[PDB]
Amino acid sequence: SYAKEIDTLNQHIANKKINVSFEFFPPKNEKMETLLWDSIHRLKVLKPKFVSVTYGANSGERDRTHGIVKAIKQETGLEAAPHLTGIDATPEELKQIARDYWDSGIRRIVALRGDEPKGYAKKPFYASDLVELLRSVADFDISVAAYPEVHPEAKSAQADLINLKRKIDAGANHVITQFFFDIENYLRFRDRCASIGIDTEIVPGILPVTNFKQLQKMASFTNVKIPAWLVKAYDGLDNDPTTRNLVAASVAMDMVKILSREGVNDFHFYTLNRSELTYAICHMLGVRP
Amino acid sequence: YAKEIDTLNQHIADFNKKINVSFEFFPPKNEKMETLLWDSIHRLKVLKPKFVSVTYGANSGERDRTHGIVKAIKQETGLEAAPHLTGIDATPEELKQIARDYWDSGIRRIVALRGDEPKPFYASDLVELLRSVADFDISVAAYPEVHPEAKSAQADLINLKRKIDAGANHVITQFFFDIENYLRFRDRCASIGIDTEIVPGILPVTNFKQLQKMASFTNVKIPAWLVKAYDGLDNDPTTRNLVAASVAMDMVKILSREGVNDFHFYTLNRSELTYAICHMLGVRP
Ligand SMILES: Cc1cc2nc3c(=O)[nH]c(=O)nc-3n(C[C@H](O)[C@H](O)[C@H](O)COP(=O)(O)OP(=O)(O)OC[C@H]3O[C@@H](n4cnc5c(N)ncnc54)[C@H](O)[C@@H]3O)c2cc1C
Ligand SMILES: Cc1cc2nc3c(=O)[nH]c(=O)nc-3n(C[C@H](O)[C@H](O)[C@H](O)COP(=O)(O)OP(=O)(O)OC[C@H]3O[C@@H](n4cnc5c(N)ncnc54)[C@H](O)[C@@H]3O)c2cc1C
Repeated sequence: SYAKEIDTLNQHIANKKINVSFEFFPPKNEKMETLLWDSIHRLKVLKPKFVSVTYGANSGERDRTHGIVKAIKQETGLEAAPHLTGIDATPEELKQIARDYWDSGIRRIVALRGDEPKGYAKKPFYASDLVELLRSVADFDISVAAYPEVHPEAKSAQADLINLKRKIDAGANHVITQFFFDIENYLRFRDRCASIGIDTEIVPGILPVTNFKQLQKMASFTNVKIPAWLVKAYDGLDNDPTTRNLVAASVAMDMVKILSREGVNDFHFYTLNRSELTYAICHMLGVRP
Repeated sequence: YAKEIDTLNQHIADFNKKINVSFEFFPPKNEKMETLLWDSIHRLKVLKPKFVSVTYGANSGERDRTHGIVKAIKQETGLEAAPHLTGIDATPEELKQIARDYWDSGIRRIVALRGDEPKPFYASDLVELLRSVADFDISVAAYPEVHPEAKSAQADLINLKRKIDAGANHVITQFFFDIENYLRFRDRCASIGIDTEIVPGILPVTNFKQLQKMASFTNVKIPAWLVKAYDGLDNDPTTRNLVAASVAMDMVKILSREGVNDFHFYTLNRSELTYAICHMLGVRP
């Protein structure tokens, strides 16, 4: 029965050093700037492995990422990783960014391709190229993106998995997944990563669902399937944030309990600059002050 | 394991089976508590519960107060409201007066319990008594982890069957956290021939100090994992509500999968967790 195997899984979660990383995005107003620093001081007591700050491809808010990453190291002492994108800049520009990050104190970069505006011919620049360039400059710990449900522009699922191995070969040593809700398809993909020869954990990116209409927006660009029961679980909650936050805690803690049973001990949270759900999920993981 | 919680969630979202829920409130003892109670009632009423119910402080003498909340709920909302009644502090004739007056209000369901004096009068005796006044639907208490004063599990079970044969037709459990034990208890009730649902009393754990208090009187066991899940959260209401959501909705998803379509919520006069738990079951405005 289900009763005996949720009581075992609760007690297993009740000895392993779990590692957690938090992703923040650069804010754009004084409301969101305050929401972000609230979250940073709340979450720091869990001693995360690192925290990261996303990067506006062509948003012009490229300079905001670098300043936050410096301020986090300053005022909290957490290791902070900028994300960095390729399509926006020339190699000289990227080598200068990388050089200054390294002389700054930054040891981990999250290296991504970025997306061209919708409808644009793609530039023959890819993430493996940014990884090679970053390793030209210094010994960066480098984190790259994996797509358990295949990246929407990939030639094939085979080619996208070969690409991930290619990014590891170029020198990336940390892997973070796109968010997902099919836990079984993540596990299967994780094993394919061990088959091809990738030796770091395929670290799951956990996205707490606090606004469903926003999730429908994000998940359309990205090819991740939204299960039917999740759509049902959120119908009628458009003006009920309190219920949304509770439905979300159960969903995310279910995920994270199940990944933990299957031997995932590394979690990357898309906090969207809020702290409520990430703190509680970590808490239920045993990641506590 | 993963396909286990995925098909679990897709049976909770696919079941068109009518799920009967009911909410328990307690009589407020100040102005704050009263505002809280009435916002809960107006927030939970849209979900169309089978009934709502209002507890009774045995020796308190607040029985006029329990009766007052009940009449008020029926007038303001339309809900079927059910009083809790205890026969431990009242003479039998008083109890018959209380029942006739309840019946002329339009009350049709009474939750009938012994209560505890701080008398050889048991709950099956109050059930016989109510039933001689009128054709009440009567709900009674069941104890999956044995009532602390029973000599034995089998005797506490024989007792519960005595209350059914005495005229009751609804069963509501003390709260619990060992679900496998609840399921084995419901099997025994089936065997010994009780023909109503053994309806789970769901208690959302919004405050673990309060739960520690309620659970000492009651011989109800707190799992080691439940203590762990609340360690360090004395001053974190936000994290406690989120932790409580995951605890309740696992319990309710499993119970629902095993065929239990009837839930009774110990709302503790707050509506946040109950409205969310019902929402996930498919109970919606
Ligand atoms: C954890 C995470 C963090 C992210 N952070 C950011 C961020 O800060 N800013 C931002 O703008 N975006 C960010 N993204 C989004 C990301 O930029 C997009 O998903 C983008 O569309 C792909 O980026 P990539 O780094 O995975 O590129 P790549 O790994 O290069 O792959 C992209 C696509 O190109 C294909 N491909 C790879 N190599 C070749 C080749 N040689 N020839 C042909 N096709 C090839 C792949 O199969 C895939 O379809 C993030 C994504 C994740 C998962
Ligand atoms: C859903 C629910 C609602 C409640 N509401 C209230 C409330 O509003 N107010 C309140 O004060 N309390 C309330 N209680 C608490 C309840 O009154 C206590 O658990 C009380 O100790 C027993 O009540 P009961 O109706 O189950 O009694 P009983 O069914 O009579 O059981 C009491 C004990 O006596 C034993 N027993 C039964 N018959 C006999 C017999 N003939 N000879 C010897 N032993 C016997 C039983 O096995 C049991 O151990 C509630 C409990 C529940 C589960």
